[PDB]
Amino acid sequence: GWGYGQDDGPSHWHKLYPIAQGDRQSPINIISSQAVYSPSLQPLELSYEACMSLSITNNGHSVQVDFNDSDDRTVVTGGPLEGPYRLKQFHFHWGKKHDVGSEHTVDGKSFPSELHLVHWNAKKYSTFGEAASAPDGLAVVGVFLETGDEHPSMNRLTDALYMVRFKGTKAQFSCFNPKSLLPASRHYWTYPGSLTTPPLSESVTWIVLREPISISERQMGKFRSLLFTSEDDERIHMVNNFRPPQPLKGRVVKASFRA
Ligand SMILES: NS(=O)(=O)c1ccc(OP(=O)(O)c2ccccc2)cc1
Ligand SMILES: [Zn+2]
Repeated sequence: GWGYGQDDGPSHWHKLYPIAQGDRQSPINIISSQAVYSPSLQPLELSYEACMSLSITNNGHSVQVDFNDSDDRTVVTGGPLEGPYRLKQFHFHWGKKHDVGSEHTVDGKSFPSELHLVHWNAKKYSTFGEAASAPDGLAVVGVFLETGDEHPSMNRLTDALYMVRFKGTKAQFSCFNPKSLLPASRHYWTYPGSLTTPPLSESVTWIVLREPISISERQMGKFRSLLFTSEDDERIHMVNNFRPPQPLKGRVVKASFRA
């Protein structure tokens, strides 16, 4: 019952999921001058192995790469987190045109796309779904994408999109190391927030990396060639699959660096 169309888009989600109007909703506009430098935070480490990826799937709302999460070999730790969170999946949000598509914004600025690497507290909860209901359940690392030079590692993923263009299709996607989609800086902003798609549960520690990665226009275009629709429907391109900034409601944004 939800999507990114004119009738079922983010402005209407609250009609189905009242938490849409809650006190810790994501994404947000990060006002860099208002972020609080927090030097006691631990260094953020993304400890990712090369061959933990399973498949790539067009689920109707994004393209998502799922991971074997049955041990603690692909984890985020440090920064604001009290212990390791295992990577379950990553996916993207992007725009129709070149200058929108990210969910978080910085000082009002959007990026063409935003990557989400989605991690759960498996040491505490027995399932991703269970963790996704609890305030300390999830840790999502957000990476902005800008267009510029072609990203070599990205080719593997953008070349894979043809076969998952229609909603509900998937392909095997082995030995894709998500470390290859990270910037050379580990500086970040962190705040307590929510899933940015229903059920919009306020269960996420957001870690938005300060530095964007760059992919080419051709690469960005491959994402725009995905469809929201299945093989036998009128084609509707999967674009503008992002939720806009939500009210801060007096939450504190911390930063690992001085702006
Ligand atoms: N876009 S975001 O904030 O990174 C996000 C949103 C929803 C998520 O959960 P989800 O994959 O929709 C799910 C929920 C409950 C049970 C199974 C799966 C994960 C990340
Ligand atoms: Zn997301």
